[PDB]
Amino acid sequence: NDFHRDTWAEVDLDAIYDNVENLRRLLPDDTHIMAVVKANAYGHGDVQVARTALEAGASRLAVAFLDEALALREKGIEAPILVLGASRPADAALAAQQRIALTVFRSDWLEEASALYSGPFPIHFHLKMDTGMGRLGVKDEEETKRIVALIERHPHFVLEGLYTHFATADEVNTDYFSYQYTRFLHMLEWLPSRPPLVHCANSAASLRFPDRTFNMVRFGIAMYGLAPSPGIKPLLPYPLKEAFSLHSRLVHVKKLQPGEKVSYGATYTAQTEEWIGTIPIGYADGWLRRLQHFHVLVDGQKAPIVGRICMDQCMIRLPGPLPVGTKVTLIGRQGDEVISIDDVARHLETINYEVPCTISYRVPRIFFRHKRIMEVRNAI
Amino acid sequence: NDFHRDTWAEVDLDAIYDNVENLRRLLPDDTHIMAVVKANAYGHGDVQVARTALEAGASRLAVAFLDEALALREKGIEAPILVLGASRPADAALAAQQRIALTVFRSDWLEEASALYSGPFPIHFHLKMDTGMGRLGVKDEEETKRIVALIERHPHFVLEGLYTHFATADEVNTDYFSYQYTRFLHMLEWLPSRPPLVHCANSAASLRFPDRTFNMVRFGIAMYGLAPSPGIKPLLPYPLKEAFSLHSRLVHVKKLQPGEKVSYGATYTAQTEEWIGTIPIGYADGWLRRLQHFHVLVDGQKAPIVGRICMDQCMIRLPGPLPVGTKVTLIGRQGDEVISIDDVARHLETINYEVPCTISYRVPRIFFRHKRIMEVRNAI
Ligand SMILES: Cc1ncc(COP(=O)(O)O)c(/C=N/[C@H](C)P(=O)(O)O)c1O
Ligand SMILES: Cc1ncc(COP(=O)(O)O)c(/C=N/[C@H](C)P(=O)(O)O)c1O
Repeated sequence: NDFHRDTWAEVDLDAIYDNVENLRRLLPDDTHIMAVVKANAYGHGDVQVARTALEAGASRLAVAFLDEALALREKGIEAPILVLGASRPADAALAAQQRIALTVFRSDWLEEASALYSGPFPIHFHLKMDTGMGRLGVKDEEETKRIVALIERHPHFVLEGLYTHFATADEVNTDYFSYQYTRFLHMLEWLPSRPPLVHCANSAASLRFPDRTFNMVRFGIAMYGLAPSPGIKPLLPYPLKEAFSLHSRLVHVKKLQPGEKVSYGATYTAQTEEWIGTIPIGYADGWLRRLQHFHVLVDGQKAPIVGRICMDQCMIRLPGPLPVGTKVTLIGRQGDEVISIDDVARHLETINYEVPCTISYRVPRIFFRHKRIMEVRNAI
Repeated sequence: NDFHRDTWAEVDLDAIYDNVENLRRLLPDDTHIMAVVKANAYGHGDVQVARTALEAGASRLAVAFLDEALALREKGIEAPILVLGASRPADAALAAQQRIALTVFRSDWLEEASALYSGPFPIHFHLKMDTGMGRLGVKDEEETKRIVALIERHPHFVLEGLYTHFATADEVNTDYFSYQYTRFLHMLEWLPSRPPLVHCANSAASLRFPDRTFNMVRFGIAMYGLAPSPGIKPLLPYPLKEAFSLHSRLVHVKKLQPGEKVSYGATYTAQTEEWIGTIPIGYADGWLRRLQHFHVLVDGQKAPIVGRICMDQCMIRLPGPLPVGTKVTLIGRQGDEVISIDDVARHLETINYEVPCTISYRVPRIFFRHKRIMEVRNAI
């Protein structure tokens, strides 16, 4: 694959392999690892990360909705995939044919699907309980038993799993976590029998309480080398390796005289004779306007973004005359300086999760494996 | 195509047609309209908008970088295309061969392109001047003459046009605007002969001063039915039709009891007996976390987004117990109420330009033309 703009993101698959393999070591051998690669693998490349995670010890994959699961199938992934979110009852037949497990949390969904499907492929369901997150999931005993009954009666409906999700597993204080875990324990007792897969842990819960994961963990954010939250950074068992980095290059360099203005609204004014550089990355690339008071790295040094950020490009103050084509690092390391996703996240006033997901389709992903380029993925 | 999740964007091509046709009527017969279609047509869909704009009176298209132009060419667009940003000297042959015009602003670029390209296709260049935007462009007299000379000197290099871009055309205060306009008229005198295409106006300048735009207008934001700024709004010659809308559907509804918490960090607590709905859209779709206290439309009413916004889902407080499947409008009209892109931008503390651009590849675009569904574009 090829690209024609000097702006690209690099995904270190070696880092991903290490993050997942260290988990495989940490957890009891009888506990499976389900790698969650929804949202195009948190913006890292769905199939590339999936292949890698499976190599390091993961046995299943998780995605947000049906289209994401179907896309993985079309790209050659044959491992089991669980759809974590909602789906259309009418699509049960397509999920069954492609061997995609579904999440179920209401009986009227199953009523509707029983009438539209009748073999020959079995559909594997994972019953979702709401133990305190308030998103999706059952909350009553009568509804839980109704769902199980409706699944029990249809010869092609199978209950493969049962799970819940934590809302504060990344908080040092474990009060709410404890309530949720205990509630899950109580709700499990409402089932006539234990299905083969019982899961509840995300990255934070599995890294902190490996022994309280039952038989399968849904490993996300940490797989990409990002800490669930800064609070538990010191509580992590093994060092995480960040996999994402973003780069660009100077396409224009010029010296301004005192008084000249830069960018939209003419917000910035040079005061001395200064060198301004232009890089081909803007907010349509996910480098949002709120980042106008942040900085990038040029020739091992910090350089401030100057003026307002544009849709496809932005300006920065240079230390002096640098050659056109000089590499600029938005996220990553250059010399002794470094800009991590958490730094960007702080500035955007969000969590690290949102940063790589916002780096758009417009930006090419270059995959590294064994310290060498494996492939380039240019969405457009 | 088709999608398997109930979240989708709607693009009204009839609105886009009208926005362009009105300008076509407002402008002189000699003046061309170059529809700016970069960033996937501001998140609206590149081919669909490019095609509609051409039908409405536009004669040319403008893109941000080479990959965007090649993408249009591969989807059957055969109209002229100008790359507004930078490109590599080594890609000049690719651009020539695909009939793509390139922006030039440095003499060393040409010196390099000359050594690499010898023929046989002619490459049309548009000389960018920097009048006070500080982004891209030539600033001095002898740099301009050196570029012109290098072009004149090459048998396959053609200077088809030259242009500038205004930094404050949307500002009521026209003082910096007139400075740039004056600077441009002056820099035009460094050229021996006035090229066939001279352009300078974006949506703001073309709609405000349609006669002082020379023979080509670069039309962007206004084509999508969005005002360049809130201040310019009552100065525009005709009403703009908003073309982008965003919808989803309730995939879960539940009644929470007081004290119960919702979403990450359990930052929302139900105080009364509230019905809570879960919709399948989140920050990985461009519906950023910052929109947490924003109001969406459900059954003709404003309903607040309660608790933290997740990667693929978020929660809202319902007026009452509505059935699963109920349409929720994030951007658009629901009977009596309307949420415009300007409303979302206000909450995100940004400009309308950024909003549709951020709605990701994950969200399908449904196109309407002649009041009928025309096409469904699903990126994954
Ligand atoms: C049901 C489920 N299991 C596992 C994970 C993996 O969690 P993590 O990346 O912290 O290890 C997630 C992540 N989701 C995002 C965090 P969101 O809720 O925003 O869709 C999840 O929703
Ligand atoms: C050179 C050039 N000409 C024309 C336009 C059309 O402008 P408009 O949408 O106001 O009609 C733009 C838009 N670009 C965004 C405004 P950015 O500069 O942020 O990439 C442009 O960059």
